[PDB]
Amino acid sequence: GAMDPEFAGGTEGQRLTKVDRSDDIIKPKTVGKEVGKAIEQGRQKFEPTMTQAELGKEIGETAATVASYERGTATPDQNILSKMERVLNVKLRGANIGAPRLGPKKK
Repeated sequence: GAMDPEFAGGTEGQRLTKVDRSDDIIKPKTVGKEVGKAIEQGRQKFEPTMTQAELGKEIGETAATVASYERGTATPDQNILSKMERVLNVKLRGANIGAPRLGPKKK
């Protein structure tokens, strides 16, 4: 017997990469003592000094919220702390508390 198949050609491309989204760390724990202290001290490191009302305004919270946060307990909504410290490039986690630590750049 015999067989004579055909020939073909093609050129496909266009590849796209995607990043995963895993951020569901449900941990019922207060903001933290050092965290609260660093919150005030880190906000005062602004120009000239970021007050409670101002920080609250920008983060979408009230003045009492910020005042309660510096206390070291105000029910930490991950989304809140995220903006609080990122606006001034500091992190309240690790050993370099109150300093930029994997905040603006996680390198």
